[PDB]
Amino acid sequence: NFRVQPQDTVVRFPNITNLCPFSEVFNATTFASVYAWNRKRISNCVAD
Amino acid sequence: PTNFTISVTTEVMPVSMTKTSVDCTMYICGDSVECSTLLLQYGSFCTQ
Ligand SMILES: *[C@@H]1O[C@H](CO)[C@@H](O[C@@H]2O[C@H](CO)[C@@H](O)[C@H](O)[C@H]2NC(C)=O)[C@H](O)[C@H]1NC(C)=O
Ligand SMILES: *[C@@H]1O[C@H](CO)[C@@H](O)[C@H](O)[C@H]1NC(C)=O
Repeated sequence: NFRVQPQDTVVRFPNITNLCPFSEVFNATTFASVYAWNRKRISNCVAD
Repeated sequence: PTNFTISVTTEVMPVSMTKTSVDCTMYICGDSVECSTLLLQYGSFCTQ
């Protein structure tokens, strides 16, 4: 069947201006115990 | 018999059905070139 090759590339991501808190979750001063493990919500950030 | 009836009746007979053709690469793989590359091991079946 008649094929049409793509010519351009369209990238559409939501516009985010903030980096993800890597230092907050990887370089935190204290970590929780495993029985009381802490869960942190991650939103509106760029996962570089 | 002393009389007769001239009877016209219908008989419906199928003769042909729909002629169809299948493009294997568009069905199995669509427009992705990775699936088209992987489909090269199955070309004989599609020719069949
Ligand atoms: C994680 O946090 C510690 C503590 O703040 C950081 O260690 C400091 O690093 C700076 C920059 O190199 C030094 O000037 C300080 O002396 C260090 N100690 C303290 C007690 O502040 C560490 O760099 C952090 N890591 C990341 C990736 O952010
Ligand atoms: C045969 O039947 C027809 C009607 O179908 C009628 O008009 C005719 O008179 C009949 N003939 C006879 C009884 O010989």
